[PDB]
Amino acid sequence: AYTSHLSSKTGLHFGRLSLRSLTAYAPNLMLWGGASMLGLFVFTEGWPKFQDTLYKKIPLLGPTLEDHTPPEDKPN
Amino acid sequence: LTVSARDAPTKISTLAVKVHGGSRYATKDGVAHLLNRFNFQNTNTRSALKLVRESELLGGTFKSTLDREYITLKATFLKDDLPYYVNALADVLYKTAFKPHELTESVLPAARYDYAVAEQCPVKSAEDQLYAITFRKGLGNPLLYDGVERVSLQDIKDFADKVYTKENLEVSGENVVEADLKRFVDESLLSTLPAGKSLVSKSEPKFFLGEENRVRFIGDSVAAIGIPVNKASLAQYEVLANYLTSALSELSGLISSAKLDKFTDGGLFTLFVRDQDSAVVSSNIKKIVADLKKGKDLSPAINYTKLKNAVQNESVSSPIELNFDAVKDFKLGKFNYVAVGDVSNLPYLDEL
Repeated sequence: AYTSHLSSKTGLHFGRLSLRSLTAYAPNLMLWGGASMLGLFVFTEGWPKFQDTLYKKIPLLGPTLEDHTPPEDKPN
Repeated sequence: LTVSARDAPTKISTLAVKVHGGSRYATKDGVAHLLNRFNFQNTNTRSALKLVRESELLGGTFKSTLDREYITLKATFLKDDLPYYVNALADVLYKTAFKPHELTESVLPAARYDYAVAEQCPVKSAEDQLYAITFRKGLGNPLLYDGVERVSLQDIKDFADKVYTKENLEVSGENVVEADLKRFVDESLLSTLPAGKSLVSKSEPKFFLGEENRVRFIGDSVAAIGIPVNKASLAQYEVLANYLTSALSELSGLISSAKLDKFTDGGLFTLFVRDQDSAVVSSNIKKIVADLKKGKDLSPAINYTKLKNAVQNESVSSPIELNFDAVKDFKLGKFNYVAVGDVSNLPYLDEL
């Protein structure tokens, strides 16, 4: 036929960020969240509270981190 | 309001609204160029940004071309959205904004760019000189705005009200269903345009012969001869232009360009000889004018110029349908001469 009008909606946006760009970006945002969580798992490894809660629960690297000094050669 | 269209089984249509509103009908120097650069700006309803950003998604572009006679508003599109472009050309003709901030920000820089580009070429400078000394106040108006007289915004509105009138333009659609085009041009604003008079005169343009102009120019040097021709003598100078452009002539190695500009009441045959150093231009155009004042047999170029005329004529919407059959001989009479560039070494009109 013949089309006289261009039918379009105005999208959803907050000036710069669009909903379309947010949905296109969101899984890589989840990947960056996971990458930053691995970065915190690196830079908090020596923390013995995070070792006790998290890193000693690991199967192959968990009992590796804990020490085996008896309470006879520890001064405190 | 003459609507014509030539249907075809293809995918792309072109629409063209041709006004008789080029530089020939300009009241001041360059109003036609400024209106042409003011064509596809924003309207009273739809902006110019909305025009481009809707027409791209529909699939076609626009282009306003300024001629020596017409102003052509062309619009190229996929076939199945013709009423959008009919209504868009209608909105452009009927209701343009003509805002002063649009004059200062878009139209004046675009016209200054067009004028700088056509100023850098001495062939267009010599063509404008040859027009302006063949005919004086008619076709010899300047094609482009240069600012030697103050063209204001109100003058562009006045010239547009004079020129964009209902009996002055013609709608022509290549690859358009013509009955559909006539239904869409009506029920639009082309039918609500003012039915003014047509500015096409039916008389002869009152030419002048033997005039000579000289323009200094830093760069290349061209020398140009130019003959105003009438309606009975259009085919002969057509076969002459294709003879000197063609490989039948012995002067094609010397001639840079040779073309006949045709109008509905006459024409101008313009021959340009352009080179870097003025001695080559001098020797070349002395040989051109001597071997043209001595006669030429334009009988061999007839079947060649039927071909080149059909090639050039299939693009345009208004053919003039020349004869090409009674043309036998040519001998150069009087002619107008411009010299652009190293102007103290290009010859004068007496030495030719």
